[PDB]
Amino acid sequence: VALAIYIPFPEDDSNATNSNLERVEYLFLIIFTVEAFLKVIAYGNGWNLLDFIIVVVGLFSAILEQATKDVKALRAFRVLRPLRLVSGVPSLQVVLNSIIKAMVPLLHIALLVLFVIIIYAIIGLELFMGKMHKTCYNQEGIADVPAEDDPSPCALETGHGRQCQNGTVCKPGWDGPKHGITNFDNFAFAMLTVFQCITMEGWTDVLYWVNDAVGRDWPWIYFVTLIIIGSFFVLNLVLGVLSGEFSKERE
Amino acid sequence: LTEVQDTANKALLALFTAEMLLKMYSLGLQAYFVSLFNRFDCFVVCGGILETILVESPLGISVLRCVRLLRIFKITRYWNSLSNLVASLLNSVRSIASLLLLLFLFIIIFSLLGMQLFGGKFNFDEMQTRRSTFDNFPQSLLTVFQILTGEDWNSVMYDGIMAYGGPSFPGMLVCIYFIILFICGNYILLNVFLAIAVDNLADAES
Amino acid sequence: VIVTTLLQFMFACIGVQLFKGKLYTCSDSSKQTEAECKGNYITYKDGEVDHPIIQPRSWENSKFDFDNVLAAMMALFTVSTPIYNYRVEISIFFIIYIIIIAFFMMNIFVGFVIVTFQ
Amino acid sequence: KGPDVCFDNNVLEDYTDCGGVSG
Amino acid sequence: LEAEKVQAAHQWREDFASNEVVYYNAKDDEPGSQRIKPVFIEDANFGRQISYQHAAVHIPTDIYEGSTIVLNELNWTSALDEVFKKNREEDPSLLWQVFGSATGLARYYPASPWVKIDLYDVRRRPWYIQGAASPKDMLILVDVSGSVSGLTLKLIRTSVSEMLETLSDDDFVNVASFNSNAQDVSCFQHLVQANVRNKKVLKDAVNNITAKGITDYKKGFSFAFEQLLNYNVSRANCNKIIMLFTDGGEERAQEIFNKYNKDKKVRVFTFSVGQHNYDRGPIQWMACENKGYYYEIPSIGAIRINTQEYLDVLGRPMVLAGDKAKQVQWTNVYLDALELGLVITGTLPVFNITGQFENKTNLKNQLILGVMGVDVSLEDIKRLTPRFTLCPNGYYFAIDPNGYVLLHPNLQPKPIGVGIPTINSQEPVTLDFLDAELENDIKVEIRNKMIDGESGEKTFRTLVKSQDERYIDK
Amino acid sequence: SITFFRLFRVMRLVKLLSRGEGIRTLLWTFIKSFQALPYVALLIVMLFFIYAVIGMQVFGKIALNDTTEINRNNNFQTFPQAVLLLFRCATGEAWQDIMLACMPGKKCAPESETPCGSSFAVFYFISFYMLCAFLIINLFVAVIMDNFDYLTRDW
Amino acid sequence: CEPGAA
Ligand SMILES: *[C@@H]1O[C@H](CO)[C@@H](O[C@@H]2O[C@H](CO)[C@@H](O[C@@H]3O[C@H](CO)[C@@H](O[C@@H]4O[C@H](CO)[C@@H](O)[C@H](O)[C@H]4NC(C)=O)[C@H](O)[C@H]3NC(C)=O)[C@H](O)[C@H]2NC(C)=O)[C@H](O)[C@H]1NC(C)=O
Ligand SMILES: *[C@@H]1O[C@H](CO)[C@@H](O[C@@H]2O[C@H](CO)[C@@H](O[C@@H]3O[C@H](CO)[C@@H](O)[C@H](O)[C@H]3NC(C)=O)[C@H](O)[C@H]2NC(C)=O)[C@H](O)[C@H]1NC(C)=O
Ligand SMILES: COCC(CCO[C@H]1CC[C@@]2(C)C(=CC[C@H]3[C@@H]4C[C@@H]5O[C@]6(CC[C@@H](C)CO6)[C@@H](C)[C@@H]5[C@@]4(C)CC[C@@H]32)C1)COC
Ligand SMILES: *[C@@H]1O[C@H](CO)[C@@H](O[C@@H]2O[C@H](CO)[C@@H](O)[C@H](O)[C@H]2NC(C)=O)[C@H](O)[C@H]1NC(C)=O
Ligand SMILES: *[C@@H]1O[C@H](CO)[C@@H](O[C@@H]2O[C@H](CO)[C@@H](O)[C@H](O)[C@H]2NC(C)=O)[C@H](O)[C@H]1NC(C)=O
Ligand SMILES: *[C@@H]1O[C@H](CO)[C@@H](O)[C@H](O)[C@H]1NC(C)=O
Ligand SMILES: [Ca+2]
Ligand SMILES: [Ca+2]
Repeated sequence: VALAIYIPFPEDDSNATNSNLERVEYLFLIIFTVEAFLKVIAYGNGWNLLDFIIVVVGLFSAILEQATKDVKALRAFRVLRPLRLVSGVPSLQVVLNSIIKAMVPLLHIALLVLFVIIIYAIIGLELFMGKMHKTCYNQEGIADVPAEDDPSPCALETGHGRQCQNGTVCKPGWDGPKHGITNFDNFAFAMLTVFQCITMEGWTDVLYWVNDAVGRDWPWIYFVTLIIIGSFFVLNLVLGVLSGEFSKERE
Repeated sequence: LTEVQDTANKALLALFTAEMLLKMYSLGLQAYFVSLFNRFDCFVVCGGILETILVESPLGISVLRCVRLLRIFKITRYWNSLSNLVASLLNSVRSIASLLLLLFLFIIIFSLLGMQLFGGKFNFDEMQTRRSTFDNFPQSLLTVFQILTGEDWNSVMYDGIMAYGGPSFPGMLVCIYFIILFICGNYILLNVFLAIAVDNLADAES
Repeated sequence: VIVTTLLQFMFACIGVQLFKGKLYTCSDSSKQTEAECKGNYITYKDGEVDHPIIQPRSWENSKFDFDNVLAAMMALFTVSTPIYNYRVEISIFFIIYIIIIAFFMMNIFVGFVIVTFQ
Repeated sequence: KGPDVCFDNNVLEDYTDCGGVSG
Repeated sequence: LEAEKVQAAHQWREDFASNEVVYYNAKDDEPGSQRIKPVFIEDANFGRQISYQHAAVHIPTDIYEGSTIVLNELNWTSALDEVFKKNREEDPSLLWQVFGSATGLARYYPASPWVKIDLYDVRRRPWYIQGAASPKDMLILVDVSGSVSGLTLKLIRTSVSEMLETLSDDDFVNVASFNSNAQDVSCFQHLVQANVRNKKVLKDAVNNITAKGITDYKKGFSFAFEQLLNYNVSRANCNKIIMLFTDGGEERAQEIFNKYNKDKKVRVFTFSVGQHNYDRGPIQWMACENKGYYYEIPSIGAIRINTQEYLDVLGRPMVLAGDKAKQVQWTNVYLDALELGLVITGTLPVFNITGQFENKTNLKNQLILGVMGVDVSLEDIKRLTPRFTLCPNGYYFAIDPNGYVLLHPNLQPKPIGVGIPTINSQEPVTLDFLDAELENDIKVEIRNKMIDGESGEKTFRTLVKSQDERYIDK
Repeated sequence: SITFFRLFRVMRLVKLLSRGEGIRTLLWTFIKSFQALPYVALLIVMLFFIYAVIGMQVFGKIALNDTTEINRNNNFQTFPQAVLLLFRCATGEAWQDIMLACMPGKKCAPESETPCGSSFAVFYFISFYMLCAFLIINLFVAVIMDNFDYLTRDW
Repeated sequence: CEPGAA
């Protein structure tokens, strides 16, 4: 309830409380260290490793920054402290073992979602990569993508893709379909695009951009498949694996 | 209309009271309070008394009247299902208490990370109002839920992946987060649901 | 289908009692009374101080108008099919119809199915 | 050379009408 | 005098449908308000079509006719047409007579149709402001801390740039900023005359500020009070006010207010800018303890109105003066909104004196109903100085008590420049005497001796420039 | 074309799946049951087919305007494109807006030569979404149930 | 004067 107050701010402005919560983080970082060392004296396992790393990173980060006056990351670890809520209280720790022990069978399914994604990303960069960079770029004058706002890959007067009308002209440029993050250009963007794509969250849109760029005859086969072999088929296995496990428990 | 509604409630409320009151003597006081439904009935009649003595804020009155929708289902229309569903509902909700707890812990953890990680980095200088923004924990929770629901979760990815930095190299290690939330959260969510089904409906239906 | 239908009825009969008359508003944010909202105002396209636009003021009820049980009824279908003036609250209301809906749409159905397994 | 007239600091002024004293 | 008498006798009524009001709207080609169709006969002196039968009314596009306020203001401002005309027959050479009401509507005579987007507002014009309050010594405090970054920063920059347009050359201004450290935004470091040039520097410097750091109201206010106690430089020796442009906070800074103004000679006006959820409690406290007001600016639409409403607070001591505050003041030369050339405008504020005979109202009577105005074209003045009896090298010229020429052969009906134009009537034509012609040392003492209202003759040799700007003669 | 003969290489990677018993068996099993789902598959294709001919005949000539949702990439003018639009709706991709685009008042296409876009739309799309969801839950349940031995075994 | 450029 201390990490849920500090309002995170523009630039560096701070209210009295924030600094005053950085103050009590200097109490939470003298209690957690005396606890740590007093318990070390006893023994010197697993869950306790979370305690150790949280403390290490902690005191560290602070003292480091102590004189420094960019924690962010260095202080974005303390959000792992609420894991000790699970660790200490044994009421939901058993629920966590049940959850973990139910996912063990469906690791073959996590080794296959990955294979489908990889095969698709690789196939994809091979056919559609680098073709999404044009866009109706003007009004026979001099400026930027005019196409209303939505710019959508356009295709020169020879590629059967979208053809641009009016006094617009297709020409290279346009970083991308959508800030460049929804393109098969490069491999990583490709794997990610395929992934966002199989989750059935805008699969039609990627398809339309691709349809615009390379013509409509063969882009679609690749997506219909990705979806049918990627979501419906893959979706069933998890249910099948999970349900079978429940029944064992029910039994 | 307003006249009529008031006039009706005034008498309709007296009605339920006398009835419940007489039903008290015939039945065994103890067993009467025993049946969950009867008990809830008593509770909400008390609600009417409370609202009346109050009239002796509009929002509060409306809330109390929302409470009085008990009788609405008192008739237990189609109890064949109504009863089972409500009974099951109590059983079901009770059954997955701890799983729901874990889900909430996970959500809170992520929301805090969200505000730490992307909080403050969403000023893209556009009057555009972003419903999803890790500005504060309340909104943080909202953003996380939208991502979990996938309403505009891919869009929220862009915010971070275009915030910390452009669509470049170190500016994408922000995405490795919006996924860990869409697989893990959704995984836990599905686990929690199924339980409802396979582990109750059946026990109940059999 | 009928279970969900009746629920959406009762849930929204709750809405009417709680949100009636709290969505009506005017184009000019400055104005806060229906009477005040009469005439024309100025809007700067994309916050362009140099882009004045003389729009006309009007008092309009927002979407999901719980003006009567009915509209709430259809909106409830709409969720299946302002920003924080009072929205945050409505938000949670538009999350429960869900929970409850599914909760039993599944319950009655998947459990209904098993006989298929028998 | 500035104006020779100056009108401020009157004791009889209401002093009680701000923009937040009411709301 | 006929505006205070008629307004006092006015009875506030809220029903207008059964008894309509009749008037001519300036910008036109409605139940509760009848409209007049004038004849619009063409007439000289003016350069347009005018009607001498009634007075026109201009209502801003944002304000709405029909409001109980506007409609109420349209009856008690109807006996003005009788005195508007009575002025005309006595002096047929009378130019525009205007009553700029505090509601926002201006009623001027003779009636003439209004001249793309009509942004005219009678409460922002230079002739209105100079008659609505005494000169001021405003210092603008801008919060450039971290939390104001984003939309609220572009609202602050516009707000500061929009209130600097409410200052004439008789007022002295300076803009500071605090971000846990207080400094000026420009090369000034003290109060400046706030003329056309100095305001441009402040506007340019304000547009280049960046929001980053920690807010600190004590250091910001110590700088604000220190700059108001210079007395080494030229100042107005008048209304000392402070404008604080922030969003919200939790600091009251009561020690600073207890150290610098115990007797409260400095008004503090606080503006809460932008849409946020920070505490506005302390912001309202500084506006009430110090003799100020609290304003809120949540969007671009509210920037314009909220930046001229600080003048009705400054007019409170002027109202209580009585008949001693009714002196006609003349503005600098400027271009008329209704195109008539270069004109100067007389001014006279009108007070709310309802219940004056009963002697106990003192509720809204501390505010002014509006500001009167009559225009004098520079052509009328030039007709009083015959020239052809002189040689073509001699001429008359008169200047303000600021150095600005009221009439000069060099003063042209064109706005003055302030810099190089770039592409990606509102301002007075303030040309100094030393810039109208060549500058000599003897002509500086001549200029100073004319500001002091002295009378003397001097003969000497000087450098004159030909009509075309190519030669120099002695 | 040349490209097709190129993709080939990548495929080989699949052979790396013909390895671990754990992955081999699961797929083989469900694949060995993706034939005993006939009646809940012919039924689905039947649905698509019928709704499509119907659709192509009523909501067909609605003119195409890129600014709207019945654009050249999601029209209703060739059996194939209509089946693609129906697959979108089934995949739950903003089916709503497609529906609104099919209400009366839309102008008839130039080749068609606003008397277009019958109101049946609501019934169509909503009926479709519903029927589709069902038939699909039937599919999943069918498959798993049929294969409920592997899905639960004391190895 | 003729406008510049920016
Ligand atoms: C010059 O000063 C005089 C007074 O010194 C001023 O005349 C007075 O103005 C008020 C309003 O500004 C008139 O309004 C009366 O009283 C209230 C106003 O508060 C009106 O009733 C409502 O009041 C509520 C809030 O109190 C509010 O809704 C709204 O302000 C009013 N309208 C309604 C009905 O919702 C009354 O309607 C009105 N009187 C009645 C009973 O009709 C007073 O009449 C005036 N007071 C005096 C002493 O005459 C005058 O406006 C100032 N000059 C100018 C140009 O404004
Ligand atoms: C704003 O409110 C009213 C709108 O017209 C005006 O009040 C009306 O003025 C009329 C013109 O004088 C009156 O008619 C005559 O009034 C005189 C003076 O009392 C008398 O001769 C008669 O009453 C009447 N003549 C007739 C009937 O032949 C209205 O009686 C009068 N009505 C009311 C309710 O006051 C106001 O004058 C106007 N404001 C200004 C400044 O003019
Ligand atoms: C060989 O026969 C053995 C048989 C075994 C009993 O099977 C049980 C196992 C769970 C199972 C198959 C049962 C009913 C509905 C099935 C659900 C339909 C729902 O559909 C989904 C799809 C995805 C979600 C969006 C919605 O719900 C799944 C989560 C849910 C589902 C697939 C989970 C699995 C459920 C009953 C007993 O025989 C008498
Ligand atoms: C001018 O301003 C200064 C400070 O704002 C006043 O204070 C004097 O500063 C000068 C230079 O530091 C010195 O004369 C003394 O240190 C200060 N006191 C006096 C009495 O001069 C100064 O009074 C102001 N006026 C003048 C004429 O300098
Ligand atoms: C105009 O030009 C004259 C001549 O160049 C300048 O006046 C001379 O200035 C110098 C330097 O101060 C003096 O030594 C001379 O005595 C001046 N000449 C005179 C007074 O005749 C100056 O640049 C201009 N003179 C003006 C504006 O009066
Ligand atoms: C206006 O001034 C002139 C100049 O003396 C003169 O006609 C008279 O004083 C005024 N005219 C009038 C009062 O009609
Ligand atoms: Ca979706
Ligand atoms: Ca701050």
